[PDB]
Amino acid sequence: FYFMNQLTYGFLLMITLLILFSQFFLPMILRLYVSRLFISK
Amino acid sequence: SAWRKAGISYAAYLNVAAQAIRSSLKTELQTASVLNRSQTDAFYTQYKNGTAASEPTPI
Amino acid sequence: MQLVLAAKYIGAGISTIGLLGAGIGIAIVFAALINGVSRNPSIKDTVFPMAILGFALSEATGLFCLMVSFLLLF
Amino acid sequence: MQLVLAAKYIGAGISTIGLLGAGIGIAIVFAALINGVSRNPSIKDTVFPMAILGFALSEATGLFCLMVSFLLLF
Amino acid sequence: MQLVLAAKYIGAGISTIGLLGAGIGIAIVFAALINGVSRNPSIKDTVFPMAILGFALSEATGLFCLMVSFLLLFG
Amino acid sequence: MQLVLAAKYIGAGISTIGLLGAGIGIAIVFAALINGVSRNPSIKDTVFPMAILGFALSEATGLFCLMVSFLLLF
Amino acid sequence: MQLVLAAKYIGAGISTIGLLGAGIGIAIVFAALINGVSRNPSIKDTVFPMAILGFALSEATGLFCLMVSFLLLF
Amino acid sequence: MQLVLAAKYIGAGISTIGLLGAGIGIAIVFAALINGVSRNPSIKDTVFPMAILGFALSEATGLFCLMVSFLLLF
Amino acid sequence: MQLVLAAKYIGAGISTIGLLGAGIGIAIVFAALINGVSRNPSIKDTVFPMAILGFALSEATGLFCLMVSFLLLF
Amino acid sequence: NDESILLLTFLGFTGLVAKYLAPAYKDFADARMKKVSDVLNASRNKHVEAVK
Amino acid sequence: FSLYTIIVLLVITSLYTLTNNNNKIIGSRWLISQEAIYDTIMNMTKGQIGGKNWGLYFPMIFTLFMFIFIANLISMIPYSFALSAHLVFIISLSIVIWLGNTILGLYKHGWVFFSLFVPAGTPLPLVPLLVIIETLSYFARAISLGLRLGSNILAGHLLMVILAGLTFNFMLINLFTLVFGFVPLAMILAIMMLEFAIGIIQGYVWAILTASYLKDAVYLH
Amino acid sequence: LQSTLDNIQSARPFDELTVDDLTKIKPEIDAKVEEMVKKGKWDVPGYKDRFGNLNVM
Amino acid sequence: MLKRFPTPILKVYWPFFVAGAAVYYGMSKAADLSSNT
Amino acid sequence: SSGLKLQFALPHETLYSGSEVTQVNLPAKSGRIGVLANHVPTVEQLLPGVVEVMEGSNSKKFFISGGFATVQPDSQLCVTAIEAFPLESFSQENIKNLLAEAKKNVSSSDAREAAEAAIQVEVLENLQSVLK
Repeated sequence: FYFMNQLTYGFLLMITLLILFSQFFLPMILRLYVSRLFISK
Repeated sequence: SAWRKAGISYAAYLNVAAQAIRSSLKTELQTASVLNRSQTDAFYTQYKNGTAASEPTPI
Repeated sequence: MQLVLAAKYIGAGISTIGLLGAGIGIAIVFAALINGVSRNPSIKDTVFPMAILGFALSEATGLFCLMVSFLLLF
Repeated sequence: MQLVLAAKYIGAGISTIGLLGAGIGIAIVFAALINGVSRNPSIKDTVFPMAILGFALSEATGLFCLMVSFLLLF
Repeated sequence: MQLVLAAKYIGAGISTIGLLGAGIGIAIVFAALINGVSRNPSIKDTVFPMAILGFALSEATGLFCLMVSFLLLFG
Repeated sequence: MQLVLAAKYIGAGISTIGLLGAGIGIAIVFAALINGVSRNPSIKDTVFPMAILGFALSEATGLFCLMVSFLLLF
Repeated sequence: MQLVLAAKYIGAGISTIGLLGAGIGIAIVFAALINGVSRNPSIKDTVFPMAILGFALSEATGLFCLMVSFLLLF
Repeated sequence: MQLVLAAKYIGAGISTIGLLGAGIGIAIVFAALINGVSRNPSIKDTVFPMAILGFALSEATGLFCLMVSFLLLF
Repeated sequence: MQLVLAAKYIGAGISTIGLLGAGIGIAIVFAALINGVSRNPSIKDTVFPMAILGFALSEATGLFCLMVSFLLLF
Repeated sequence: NDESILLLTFLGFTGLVAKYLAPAYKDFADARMKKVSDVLNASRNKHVEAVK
Repeated sequence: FSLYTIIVLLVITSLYTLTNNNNKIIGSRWLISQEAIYDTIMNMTKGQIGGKNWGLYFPMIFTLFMFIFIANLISMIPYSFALSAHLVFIISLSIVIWLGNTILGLYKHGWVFFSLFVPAGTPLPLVPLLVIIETLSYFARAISLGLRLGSNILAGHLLMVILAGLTFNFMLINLFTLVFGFVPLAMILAIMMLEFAIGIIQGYVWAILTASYLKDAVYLH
Repeated sequence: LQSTLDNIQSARPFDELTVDDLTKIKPEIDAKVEEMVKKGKWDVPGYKDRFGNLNVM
Repeated sequence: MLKRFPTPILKVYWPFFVAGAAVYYGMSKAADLSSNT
Repeated sequence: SSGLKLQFALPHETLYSGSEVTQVNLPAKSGRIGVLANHVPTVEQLLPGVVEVMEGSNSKKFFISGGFATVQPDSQLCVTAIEAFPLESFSQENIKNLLAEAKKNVSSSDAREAAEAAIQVEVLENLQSVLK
């Protein structure tokens, strides 16, 4: 039932995904899209 | 049966069905309307941009 | 001591029960081929040659079940 | 000599089930046969050959249980 | 030997009933092939790659059940 | 402990019987895909997604069906 | 405890059989879903989400069968 | 003394197989439902409640099978 | 006295499995309900009571198999 | 060795990918690049014509 | 296992940070590999949870989507990174997602959330049965999410492992050095292409199921 | 207007244009990102109608 | 290049954080009770 | 509505238009369909054959040469038709058989004409069966 390095570390890492990606990556993909929109008008 | 694939079209299906019904009947049933149905003279012609009449082939 | 051969024998017998897949398989594919040819008389020459490939594929499951049964017989 | 023969009989008895394949074979094969001839009366000389081939190849794998069962019964 | 090998061979015999699904699956795969292609012939070029995907995956699951039987028949 | 592992092997086998449902399901979802595109060509680019999801779910049924086999086996 | 655990394992192995119906049916639900969405391209918005809820409730039966299989095992 | 519990487990495992019956029930109910709601979107609010009661009673049969499985085990 | 109740539980389970027929049947007739009422909603009250009186005893088929199971149990 | 067959198989799928998936994906990706380029030039054309 | 989970963090952090040469608008050769998946995600999310608050409740479904699909991707390397053959994290976070949508429904609706287990119109003599019919399925679909992904990924990992271990006499002593004796390698390669396919499709379908449960949570049906 | 046309057509290629150049040229795009992030609408109408959606799946 | 954007951190994921706390509590309580190892 | 309002129409002489009728058995595309009252709405082509119309009168055989099985939800079935069929005057064998044999003899034309000849042969066989 040893889950210290399998559950806690993975859980913290997935917080890192949920926070860092939604702060940086999908926002700058949408920034690419909206910049293309802006130059296209 | 195969009007859509092998036959001409569905309209040809009605055409052949009506022709069979009218022609394959009694002698007294061949009235004036049946005579008009049997007689076909639709000479369709394929025009073009320059009105090039291909041919007035019978229907 | 003879239980090994005995169990081999019931295993092969129930492994012949793998033949139902192939049986009802041949059944449905041939029947649907019949229906398709009935709907389009001019499509038989384009359906049968491809159908042979799937007939080989559906005999494949039959002979697979047959040979796993045979491994338990000989 | 006793449990081996018992297993032989058990295996034959359970393996002779595999003719459900032939049963459903004939089932849907002449189901499609009848459907095709009823919907396409002109299309008979085409449906019938594929129909009898379907019967033959379905019953082949259906009775490929029966003949091993005979090999297993005896 | 004895009951352990007897049970191994019994499992080898039983595991093949899963091939019922694989066989009937490839069967209805080609039944759908034949019916759809009979509905119209122009769709054959669009259905054939999905057709090959379909029957390849059906004997893929057939392969899955046969190698589980293969492992079950051996040590 | 011999019969315990013996019954483990039997449990694994009777568990992996249950992938035949997966085998039917994958084929039937792809079957729906193909006749849907066949009756009208323009729907394929929308129908293919849920067809491959039909595969995913139908196989997943078999995988978690014989997961208890693997746990039984291992 | 030997035959007790053996029969518990056999019970789990048979309990997992309770999902053949789930395996084929949670596929046929999406199969008919995509057939219907091919019948009308534009009904997807209202035929999809309730199809997914029916999916969850149709995977539920296999869900309880694996739950009782786990109870047999654990 | 112990094979009594063994038979309890076997009976529960064979009892929980009625779940796939409810799975087929509810699944084919949903498949028919969306097949019949794809045509005539307007016929939705009258096919909703009776669909609800139908898969409810199918799942009721399945859950009664689960309940007798639990009773045999517990 | 021991295998007595062991086989009693075995029989109760192999009787509880008999719910598949009711489970599939109530839903297949109900699928007929769905497609028929989609074909014409004007005669919904004509096809509804016959359906109720039919699948009520379709579940009663279950009820008889459950009575057999309970007599096999208690 | 079990670890011998695995590395050879992975080399096999890498070769298969480069043979089949890489070219088709390359064409699709380059088509999307080209589409983005032409819509950018269309935006420039609209801007310059409006200014004209 | 901890160092192996950091690897997938590094690979997908480099998806954009180590890709854009100058952050060009045209997009680099690996920026496209993520904007295409972003486009697919936004498309079927607005398809399934379409309406209000879909944008506010898109990002965590997205995060789960990349989590799972690169988690399936790393299961192709021969020393397969299938969660180090433990895969219980999928179950734990499936239970986490179930608690999340339960709290979503309990806060958005409250007492109305109990009406999520009963549809809009039911017969009076039959509602008390159908409520308990629809409840236990809902509480039960908290392991169904986990066993799906677990099933596919680790089933693949152990079947390649089993096939490789079973491949002992194929070319060393066996005289059949053809495909007849190389059936192990052939079905290994076939099942690996199958594994890649089922991994990507199962990531997409689990995105669908999680979006469906979120739709059931924030809305009422 | 003449200067605008001249520097529109004579230079400034677009394929190699970087997003940072657009951000430094005009900052209202950043404000737009703030406003549709806070309102939580990531699908404002007029996003990919004139561009490539390429919805593969 | 790297942009630190103000995005919802817990305004929409807070029930997920409660679920994570619950699973932490379950793992901690099952490390000796339900572990059986 | 009670019964059906059959609208049997022809390009030359219509037969019925909103007339009470009990059974309107008509040769559907697949087979023939029996219509009694408030039938399910449907649209489907009709192959040539007897359109059995039960009304207050005696047995009335109405062979059709083409039409649709168009039924309204309000039981106002409208069987379109092209050629009428007298109960006894139309039934003749000599001319029908002679025309069938002649068409079979001249059925060896090109494929475009061959399909028409085959369909004419099948409809002539249908007429022969209808003759009874």
